[PDB]
Amino acid sequence: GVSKTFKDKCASTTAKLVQSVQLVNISSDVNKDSKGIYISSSAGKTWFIPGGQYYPDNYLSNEMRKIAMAAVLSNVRVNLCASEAYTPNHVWAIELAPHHHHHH
Amino acid sequence: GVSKTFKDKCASTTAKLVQSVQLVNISSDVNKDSKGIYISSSAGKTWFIPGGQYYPDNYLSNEMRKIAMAAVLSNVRVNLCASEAYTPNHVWAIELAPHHHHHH
Amino acid sequence: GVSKTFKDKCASTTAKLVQSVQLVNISSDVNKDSKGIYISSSAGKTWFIPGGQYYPDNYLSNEMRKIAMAAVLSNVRVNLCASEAYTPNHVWAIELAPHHHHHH
Amino acid sequence: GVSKTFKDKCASTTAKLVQSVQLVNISSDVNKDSKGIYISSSAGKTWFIPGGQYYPDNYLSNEMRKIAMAAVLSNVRVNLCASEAYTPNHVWAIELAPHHHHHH
Amino acid sequence: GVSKTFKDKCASTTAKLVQSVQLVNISSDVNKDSKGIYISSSAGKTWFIPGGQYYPDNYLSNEMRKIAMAAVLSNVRVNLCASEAYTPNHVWAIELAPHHHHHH
Ligand code: NA
Ligand code: NA
Ligand code: NA
Ligand code: NA
Ligand code: NA
Ligand code: NA
Ligand code: NA
Repeated sequence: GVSKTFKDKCASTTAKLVQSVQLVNISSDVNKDSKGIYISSSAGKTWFIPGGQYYPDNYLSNEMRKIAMAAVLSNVRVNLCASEAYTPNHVWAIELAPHHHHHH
Repeated sequence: GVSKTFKDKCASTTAKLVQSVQLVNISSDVNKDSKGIYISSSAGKTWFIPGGQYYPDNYLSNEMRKIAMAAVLSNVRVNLCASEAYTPNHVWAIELAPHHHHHH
Repeated sequence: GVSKTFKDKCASTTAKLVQSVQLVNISSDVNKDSKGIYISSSAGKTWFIPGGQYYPDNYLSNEMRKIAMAAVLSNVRVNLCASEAYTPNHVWAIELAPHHHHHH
Repeated sequence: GVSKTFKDKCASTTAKLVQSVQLVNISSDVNKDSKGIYISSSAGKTWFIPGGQYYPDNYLSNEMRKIAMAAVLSNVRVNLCASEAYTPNHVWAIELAPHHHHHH
Repeated sequence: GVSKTFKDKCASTTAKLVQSVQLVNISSDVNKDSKGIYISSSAGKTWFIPGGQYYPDNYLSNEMRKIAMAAVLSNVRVNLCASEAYTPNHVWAIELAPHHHHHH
């Protein structure tokens, strides 16, 4: 599910929260004017994951990519904080969100 | 389980030992004023994992993130050494702690 | 499957889209005259994955290698954007494309 | 099992060979006076894995940590070359040693 | 299996092709005079994987280590291009070679 901390951080930004997304594609592109990391949902929505050249965005963007990659490979849900101001929309946070059953 | 060495190292500091935590969320955030790595337990407690720009904190923080990520993805327990001087609490050490059966 | 965004990006380049490729070999070569990363399909086609020394090609090429590697290890499909202007053909984008069942 | 080359390399040093260790904990610690990577066996023995700032110890220590981490996550045996000049003992080599059956 | 391109590249060098090797040990060593990455087969043969300090050998040697590690951990075959001018033999290329059934 979604952590309260993740919801609170997305509420402090213009980016929109997207809950319980199943990612089915991750791509890396080095073509001259289309460079970057793209992810797509089961519903056919695409996002761009921005990179980072300087501390701390360098390690943080690398962790965003690791999470997106594991979600596609392991078929595990994520929550996103995404800016609609771009095409495709830009991921500014990602949360790995394995679905756990609570039987009580 | 928890290693004696992990308990001894947390006992050498003002940070508190937290044993047998199941992590269910890991997040990476590059939003302007919420940047960082966050983890949440099955109980709804959140910690922040500090980064490292300089040797040795750079590789050590990278190993803390790898441990936290594998714990969420594989549903494996961790032990934490966490400072309560922060909100959220800061992880200063993490131990991967797969539950092993001993039948004797 | 293939994302619309991946097809749109390949349509913006001289590179050709190859859909639903099963990779069965990945290699790393440090021989003087054959240096680089090679991938081969079940059909016996080979591509070269270019490296990157400078941001952003450094992280993007690293993610292309991670995707190709996971595809071979997990026997999971990819989509490629490949330039025929080279021997072997050069990968300029790769998309991890696990086959999902839709029963509706 | 243990490779001949691993035993020969440990025999070339003051460090002691430890065969068929099951690791059950790995930890990364960024506390002021306990910084480092620690690993613990099923028997309750602990070692320290030294870091490396400069080529080649930087990549070699990184591979030592990857091996120890995989061993704990996958419950796979290692062999160690450890210096007893330190408490805890310092790992100067580690070998991933998955147990294979030979029925002949 | 072995890709035609991998055989053709090894045939253009002094190094010898070794097909369908099962690796059962990978080691990382930081001892003064034994430093490096070693891999050993089920047959008891050992190779050394050379490191790389400068682009492109730095990323290519890192991918050779990733391939060898996955082969040991997942019990998956590799093909090697190895120089017999060294003892142990030096790997100049490695190909991940998961065994596929072809029922036709
Ligand atoms: Na918001
Ligand atoms: Na948009
Ligand atoms: Na303490
Ligand atoms: Na095209
Ligand atoms: Na071509
Ligand atoms: Na010795
Ligand atoms: Na040859």
